[PDB]
Amino acid sequence: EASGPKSVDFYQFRVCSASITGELFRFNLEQTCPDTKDKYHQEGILLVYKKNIVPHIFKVRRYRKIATSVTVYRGHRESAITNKYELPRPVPLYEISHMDSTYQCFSSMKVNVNGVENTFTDRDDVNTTVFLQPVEGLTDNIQRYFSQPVIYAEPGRVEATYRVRTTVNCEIVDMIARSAEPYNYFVTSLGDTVEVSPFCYNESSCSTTPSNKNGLSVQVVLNHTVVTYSDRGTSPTPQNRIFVETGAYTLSWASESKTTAVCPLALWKTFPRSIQTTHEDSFHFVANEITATFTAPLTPVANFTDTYSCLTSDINTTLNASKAKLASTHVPNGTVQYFHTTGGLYLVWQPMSAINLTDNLSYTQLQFAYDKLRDGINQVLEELSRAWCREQVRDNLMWYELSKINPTSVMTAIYGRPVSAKFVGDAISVTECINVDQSSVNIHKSLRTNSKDVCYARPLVTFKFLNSSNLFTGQLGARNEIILTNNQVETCKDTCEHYFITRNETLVYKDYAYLRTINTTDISTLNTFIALNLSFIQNIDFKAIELYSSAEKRLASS
Amino acid sequence: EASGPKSVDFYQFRVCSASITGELFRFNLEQTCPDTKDKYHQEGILLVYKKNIVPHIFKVRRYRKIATSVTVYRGHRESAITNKYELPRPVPLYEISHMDSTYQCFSSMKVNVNGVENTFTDRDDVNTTVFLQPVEGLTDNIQRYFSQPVIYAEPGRVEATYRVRTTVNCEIVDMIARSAEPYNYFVTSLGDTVEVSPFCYNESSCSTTPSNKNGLSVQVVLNHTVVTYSDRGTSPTPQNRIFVETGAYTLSWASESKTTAVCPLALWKTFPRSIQTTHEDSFHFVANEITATFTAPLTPVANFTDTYSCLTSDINTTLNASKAKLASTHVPNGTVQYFHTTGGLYLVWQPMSAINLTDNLSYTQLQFAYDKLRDGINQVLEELSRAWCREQVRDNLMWYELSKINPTSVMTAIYGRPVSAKFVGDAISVTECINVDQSSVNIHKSLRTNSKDVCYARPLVTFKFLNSSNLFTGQLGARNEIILTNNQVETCKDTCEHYFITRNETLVYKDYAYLRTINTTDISTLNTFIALNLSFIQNIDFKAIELYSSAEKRLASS
Amino acid sequence: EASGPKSVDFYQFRVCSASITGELFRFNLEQTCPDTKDKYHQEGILLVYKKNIVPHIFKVRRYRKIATSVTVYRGHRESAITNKYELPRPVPLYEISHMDSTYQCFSSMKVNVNGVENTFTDRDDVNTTVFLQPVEGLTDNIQRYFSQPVIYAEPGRVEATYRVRTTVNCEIVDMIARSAEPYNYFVTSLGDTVEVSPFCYNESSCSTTPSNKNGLSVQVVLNHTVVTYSDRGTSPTPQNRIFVETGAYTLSWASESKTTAVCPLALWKTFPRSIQTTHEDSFHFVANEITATFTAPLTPVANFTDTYSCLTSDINTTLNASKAKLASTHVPNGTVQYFHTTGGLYLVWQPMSAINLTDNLSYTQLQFAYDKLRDGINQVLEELSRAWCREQVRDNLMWYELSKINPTSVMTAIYGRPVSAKFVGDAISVTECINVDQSSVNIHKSLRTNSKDVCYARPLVTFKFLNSSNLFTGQLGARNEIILTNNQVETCKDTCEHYFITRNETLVYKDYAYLRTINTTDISTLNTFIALNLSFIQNIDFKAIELYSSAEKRLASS
Repeated sequence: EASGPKSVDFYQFRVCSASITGELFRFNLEQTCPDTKDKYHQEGILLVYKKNIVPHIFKVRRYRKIATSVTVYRGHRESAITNKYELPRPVPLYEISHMDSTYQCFSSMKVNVNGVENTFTDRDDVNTTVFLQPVEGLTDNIQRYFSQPVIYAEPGRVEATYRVRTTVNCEIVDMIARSAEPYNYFVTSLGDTVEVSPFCYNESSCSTTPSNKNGLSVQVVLNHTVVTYSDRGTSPTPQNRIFVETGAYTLSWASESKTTAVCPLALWKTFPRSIQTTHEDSFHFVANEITATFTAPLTPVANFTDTYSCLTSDINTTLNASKAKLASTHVPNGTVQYFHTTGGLYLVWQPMSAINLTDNLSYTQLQFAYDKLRDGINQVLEELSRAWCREQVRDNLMWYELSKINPTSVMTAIYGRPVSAKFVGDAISVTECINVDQSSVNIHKSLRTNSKDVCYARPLVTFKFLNSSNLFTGQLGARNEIILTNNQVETCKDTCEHYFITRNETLVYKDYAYLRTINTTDISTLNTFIALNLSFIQNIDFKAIELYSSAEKRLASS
Repeated sequence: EASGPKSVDFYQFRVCSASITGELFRFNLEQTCPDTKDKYHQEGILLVYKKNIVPHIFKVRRYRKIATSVTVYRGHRESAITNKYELPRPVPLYEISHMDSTYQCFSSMKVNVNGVENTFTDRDDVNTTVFLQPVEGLTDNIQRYFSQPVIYAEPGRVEATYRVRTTVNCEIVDMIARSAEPYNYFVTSLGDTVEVSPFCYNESSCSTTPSNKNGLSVQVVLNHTVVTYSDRGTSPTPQNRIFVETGAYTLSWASESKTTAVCPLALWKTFPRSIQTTHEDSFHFVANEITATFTAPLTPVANFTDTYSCLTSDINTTLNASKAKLASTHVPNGTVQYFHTTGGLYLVWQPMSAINLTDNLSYTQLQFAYDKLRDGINQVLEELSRAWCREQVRDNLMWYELSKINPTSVMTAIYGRPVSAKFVGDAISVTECINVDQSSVNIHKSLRTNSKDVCYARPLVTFKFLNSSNLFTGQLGARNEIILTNNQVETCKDTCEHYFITRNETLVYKDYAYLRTINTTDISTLNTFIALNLSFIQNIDFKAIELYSSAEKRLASS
Repeated sequence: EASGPKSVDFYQFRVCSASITGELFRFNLEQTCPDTKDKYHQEGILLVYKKNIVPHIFKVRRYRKIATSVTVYRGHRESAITNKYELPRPVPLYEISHMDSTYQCFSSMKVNVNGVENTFTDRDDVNTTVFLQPVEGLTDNIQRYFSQPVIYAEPGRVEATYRVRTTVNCEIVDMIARSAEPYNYFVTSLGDTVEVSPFCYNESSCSTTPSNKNGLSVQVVLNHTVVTYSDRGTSPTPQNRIFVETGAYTLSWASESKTTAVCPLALWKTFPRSIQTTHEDSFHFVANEITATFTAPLTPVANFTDTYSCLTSDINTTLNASKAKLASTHVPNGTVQYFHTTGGLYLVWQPMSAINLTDNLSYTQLQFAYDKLRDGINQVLEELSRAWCREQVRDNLMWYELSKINPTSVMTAIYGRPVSAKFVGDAISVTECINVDQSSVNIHKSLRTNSKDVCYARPLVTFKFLNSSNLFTGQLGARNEIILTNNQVETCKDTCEHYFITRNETLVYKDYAYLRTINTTDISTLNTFIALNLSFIQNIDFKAIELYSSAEKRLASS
């Protein structure tokens, strides 16, 4: 019979009506797609905790001994001729400053010098007692106490060279001291600076009963029992205290432990409603009250949050208050957890389940905006996909309905390669197609057959079965296809017009016979397209903007 | 007849050809959707106003009296043996400093002491007049004036103990003072600090003719008429002035009101082109020159912008200049308005209508980017929806065209539930379908009927009308459907092959009679689907980045 | 014949079956769309370079002469009665400080005074030599050297007025000095401030052999050969040095050029993998390790990066190391380039080609996020467009397949205006349509014709050919269309029902004749629509958030 290569494109004349049954195909009349289930999200109370920066504040008492002399008797009687060194000295502990601590009196006429011990006073006893008194000042936190505040005698009489009048003074000053986070040194309000740790001699090292230091003393007293009330003596508890003897003054302050006094964690904000969304390797806590999102590693890095013993007595109260407020429509679902974000902030998470009726913080806002946009885009894509699936199902149903007329057209539409088909029972049977000798083609110039009013609907063709020596007569179909049975006939009509398509050339029949071959493109080609004039997203550039120039910053000064 | 439950799925054999007319349906041949109208947006000139931080600057004049003594005559003749207290004193107002104000001379030999009034001088008159003079220095803003600048006599002769030579000095210093925003205290360039308000005795309280203060004087003089020109005397206006007598010096400066001198609002930028878009409860002003967007509440919070009386004379000029520049293609459309953003910046809005031919600022940039992305996405969605509507209209038209062959298939395609329909006149009439007894089914194993070449196209079936005792003969259709009229016949063909679908089982007829029952899935099922391999949007994490570490910040120091 | 206006809508009765051939149209059986080619992107090593802010650090040596006296013999024998001026003086260059530089001895008894040269000492020779020695202190960077450290003699014997004991001291202090970026002035660690440039007398101006300045000296010495080792004398190289003689002390430091010592560019980070994407007028370098993107102008603004001569010896090493590490799978492709971003950072770009197997930084993160979102959206749009093109091609094929039954319906579906078409061979010919006289219309109330069981399928109509005086008989079709040939007949059926449509009115035929005219809307209209319930993107507002309030900032203090 006829054999050869199988057709793969609509460019070579081919004929195929073989009765050999091929593959069997059926239309999938049942098709559907489901709807995704909503992914529920956990919620609960979220608390943040920024790093504290407020310095530690405590009160400190200072003692200082002042000795001054005036020598103004130049000529007959001069005034303010010259002044002495006025060197101040630390208060000695000969009486352990017990009288000063009593805030009642003190021993004047201090004796101390680098060369030899010499007593300086107003010509009185070496260990005379002078009653202290408070002096008012232009300060609400410096209750200075003065003894012998008036200037020296300064006789100003007729003296040859100068006078020798001099007095001594005892000074008790109350001030406030502040220390940084490391708590290794602190500076008082007056201005003095000392390089010792405020926390010592109480659950801390670098302090002992003997007095010894590099330029200091660092002496600790057990149950000092400071009266601490010069205006009205009282009976306070003998609290512990320490002393530091500098080169010119002595400072005293109560001893306290580093723990249970100051720890670096302060509450910033509380969000009664928050959403936690898991991810590949991190969490996401949403706080829409300030439009920010905090990310933390999946593992609860704060596995030992019991070291921060301070907050164990306040985070409980805040959580209790928040859950009491939210108890109307929410209940706890699990144990509390502590996380640690990359920015240095600590998060406290307490998941809650609904009850059935029956300055570097810009990246958080950026993350929030990105998450919102991504969620919106994903939801839109999901809806579009569902609509497309429904449309595809309907389209397939139409296709099946259309296939009931001629399966060959539908099969050639679905598969790019031309094929052939027939409705075996209720099942399409697909067979391949076979070409013929392209050179051996002959088309009659007249479609008018014998008799009358029975003219052929399509021109008759003759060809050879490829690699064979034989001739057959067929009728030209469509897309360069040959049909063995020539049953296409029609009644003759006056001024009949006909056109045919054959690859890049066309045939024209103004009458029952014509060969006005013209180009295929000469006839207009209609289009059925719904253009999608989509507009892409332009890409822009961002520029840094500074509110205040460097000139204004310099002009700010201090 | 036959009655029972109505079919709801393609799983039970059913037959329905009832002549009772049901509901009437017609194809909506006319369908269309409109295009949304563009929402025009207001535009106009927008000006921002940041909070001023530049400190107030004004000139201040200082007067001070200096008395010093030198006693160097130790042994035979010593030098620099000792110095006096050199205590400086404020300039007294015995002459009301009129001579000093004249910048011509001053009264030397000042007499003042805490004990008793003693006059110190170079052994001259108590009220002797000494002419002032200017002294050059290494400063471009300190025109210090000195009288008696040379050191004391210091005889250095043969004296037993020391000398008594001493002189006095009058000092006039011109300096510059700066004050913070509250204007409650200020510090001069020299270094002195005073806790009085720079604005006083002129539209301000805390100032009166009597001199009285807590450690100060705060004296006001009416029409002081300061010459203010030591190099060349002039005749200036008698401007008002005030004085403050400290413990060692006196400061003077001209009095000015708090208003009309310094107010905290400075212009930052001007945008001749901006867009205002309304929202649910806020406005949105777009400034694309710096890629930022400012949001303000809907209500014009700056309802009393007349309090800032300073800007009423400059915002008018800037607006006039901008509108003069833009008058080529724009004209004003409404009255000016003032807003107040959440960040603390003040906005000035002046809408303009086109003329017909015939450091915390990152959130603004974030808002700008979010708005741009949202607008682009919304526009894309609108275009997609319009294209989808056009496609749906065309699809409905194609469905109506297809319905002209057999309405039953189209109706069963549109409605999931199988139905029976027909073309009454030019309107489809749909009727419900009725099942039969599933158990009472019988299919003949041979489709070859009597005579020859008239074999049945489909096998004949027999069943009972559900809840009834009767038998009927029908022909099997498709999707388990029965047809009463058995007119499906065809010419007998040798080696005829047939297949049929019945729920999960199939029938095979290799000849005019066969019962090779096989599974339905044995035959391949072709697919007609255009997969939408959409790619979702991945979610990433942002990390904080610091340009300079804390070590570099510490190394910066001052 | 019949002529008049051409129909443009389905609202007027029209008839058109003209034999005149119109335009020729053919179905474009071949249609396809291509897939976009991936745009490859360059990659290579990217290095950033922030502006350096670390101040310059160098060592400085200071010399100072101190003279002090004590006069304490008041009464019989007093102590610390008074002190002298203790005026310090700069070390003179009588010996050019050669002995001090030798760190072995120095000439005591300095003679200097404003009045007349007087020698002060401990009653010794004017040019006596005293050996220097080092004194320990509480500092790890101040190796102070002291000569005559003990206090003056202070006889304290029985003297009438006072003593005259006095001593002099030579001080050599080693300190560290730091200077800002402009390098015009610097301040030492001790506290002294000098307004001279650290870089002078070596590839710099403002320095010369003669000593002259405004209050200073600025003297340069060639090959000073400072021993610089008091603990153990050595033999160092005679390096150059300079001196500055202040009013009380002299400072010395080694001279160095501004270049080759300190230049303001420090490496911040290195990214072995980066992507460069071109744009309209700028580049885009992606560094996903910190999620940031840097933008630079298209032109290599750093066209003269050879001025920064420091980095030419280190950027080469870093690039060599990075390319050695990446040589496993990458090789260089071009020459190095230098860019300059808008934020003030400098970028170094070195493109690399893969080898074939055979604190203001938020805007960068914002740009990165925007670019990622834009790329994702664009990719999604491209995929959607490709899927839509495939669907459109399939739809057009289905339309062509459907057109084989009746071209009139397909043509009227594609073109809104009704037309008339008829297949012409392979192609088709579509003509226009002509209306008739709307008033001249008559529809028979009975569709039952002569004989029996041959009743008309559609009612017969009679009308006039618009602007003409004639009558014709036709059959009503669909959408107000008239057909000349009345061949629509059917067998008579009992209880026949027929509804027909006509603009806004309908006809009902309960029997072979009826005129129950009712409204068209009375019959239900079925719909075939797949709703696209797209959800738009909500627009939100961002609010500025401050981590630490101003109160905490004030409490931080210093």
